Amino acid sequence: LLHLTANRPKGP
Amino acid sequence: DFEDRVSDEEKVRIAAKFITHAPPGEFNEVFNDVRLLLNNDNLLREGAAHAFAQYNMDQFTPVKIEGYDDQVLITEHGDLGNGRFLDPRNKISFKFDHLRKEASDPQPEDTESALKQWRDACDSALRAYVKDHYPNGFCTVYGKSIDGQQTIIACIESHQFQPKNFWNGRWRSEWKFTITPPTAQVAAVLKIQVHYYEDGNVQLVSHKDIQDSVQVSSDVQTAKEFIKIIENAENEYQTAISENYQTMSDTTFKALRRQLPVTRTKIDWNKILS
Amino acid sequence: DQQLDCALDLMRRLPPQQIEKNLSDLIDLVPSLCEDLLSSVDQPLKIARDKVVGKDYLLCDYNRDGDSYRSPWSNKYDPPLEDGAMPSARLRKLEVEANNAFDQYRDLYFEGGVSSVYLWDLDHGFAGVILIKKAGDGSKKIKGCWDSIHVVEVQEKSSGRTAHYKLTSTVMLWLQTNKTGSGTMNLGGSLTRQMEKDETVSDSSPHIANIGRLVEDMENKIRSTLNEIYFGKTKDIVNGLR
Repeated sequence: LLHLTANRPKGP
Repeated sequence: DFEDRVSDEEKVRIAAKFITHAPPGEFNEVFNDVRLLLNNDNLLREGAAHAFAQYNMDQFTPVKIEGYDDQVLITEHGDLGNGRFLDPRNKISFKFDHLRKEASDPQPEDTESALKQWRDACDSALRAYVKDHYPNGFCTVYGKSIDGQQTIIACIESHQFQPKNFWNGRWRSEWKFTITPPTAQVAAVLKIQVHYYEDGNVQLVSHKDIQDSVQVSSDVQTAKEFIKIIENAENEYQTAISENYQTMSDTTFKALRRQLPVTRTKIDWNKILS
Repeated sequence: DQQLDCALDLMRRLPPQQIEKNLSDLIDLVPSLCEDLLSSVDQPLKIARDKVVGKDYLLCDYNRDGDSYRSPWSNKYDPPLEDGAMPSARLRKLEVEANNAFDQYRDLYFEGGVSSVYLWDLDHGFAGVILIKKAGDGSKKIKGCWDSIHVVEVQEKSSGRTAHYKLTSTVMLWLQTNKTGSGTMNLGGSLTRQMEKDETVSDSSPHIANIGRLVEDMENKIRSTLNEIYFGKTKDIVNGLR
């Protein structure tokens, strides 16, 4: 499965 | 802190827990995930063997036995121990590999001559009921004695797996008729699970408990009355689920967020800053 | 090493009714993935109270530092932290403006609920999360809740005339009823969508305006896809079982 939230920017 | 570390016993308990919560039709994917996360096949094989069997019995997994036309449900009511299960329609035991979902080594199994007719008559009525009411459903009917009461237990399964479209669903229902002439107590639980996972994870979990009664008489006539009660409750359950969907749609969901602001147009983001 | 891939795959399959419990179980299962899982696994939003300003704010991993959380109103951590992560001074000013803008957006679309926005500096721009939570009133014996999580990444150019925006948006929708006809019925989970585009950045089209349009367009879209998936697709699947 493709994980869209894994290509988000990392937090502070 | 090190004294509070997660033990291997706790890791495989968690592994086993995830496995029993796999959605219908996705056991293999959840198993493969858990196997790679635990990274200890020996520990997995030992500490999660009970969970593989529990998944299949919980899920009423239907299995084809080589040499017999009808599929049989894997349920707790059929667990004969030592990895074997009862097929009460074909009066046989068989070995079941819970990982590969494969039946093997069918052998004749002893059956009390008493409940033969009553179990056969309920099975015959239920089979026609299930073929009429489900697209690809399967059922298994056990006849046992729990305490002093001669009990009929009817299990129905129906699933549709479409993983290339990112969804699976399963219906299960389990009906118990405890015979206490001239009546019988009817207890049942109906279950639905649906999983949609294209760019998301949405799941329906539903169950309904049934309590009814029925006058009992001949084996053939009581089986007809049993199936009439099943049909009525299952039709009613399925209708109410669809009415409830409609209510959720136009009441709760509509109230959570509007489609547009009262202006009937999208926001002017320069006026918002003002 | 596919453990993180397998962990995310697992969270796509285990019942979303137990998201919080399964994430903590999953971190117990593989502690080395904790930081990656906390940043990539969306969880239901929790509400906290900014006692200084008397306002509610929303808790997620992006405004967390250790065991404390940063309020978007006061810019302070609770429990207090001596050197908690904070946005730069200029970014903080944009963050205040964003919180005001999306507070109005919240009132316009949700007529209630709570919002929070948190920004953080990046090497060549910034990122932020826009959070909205709205619980249903309980009418007709239905419990309902909505969580929005919008994560935007903004890549700025030396020329300052154009910037690249990437939006990853998740809406979690939860509904449950217990009625005599349909028994217990829990319909819950989430959908995620992504998009990106270059936008003009000008005095008449500033960052917050560009982000707000992207978020509004995305959320209107996800609202309609939740309607389709929840009350169309999963219902259709139920009726195909019998």
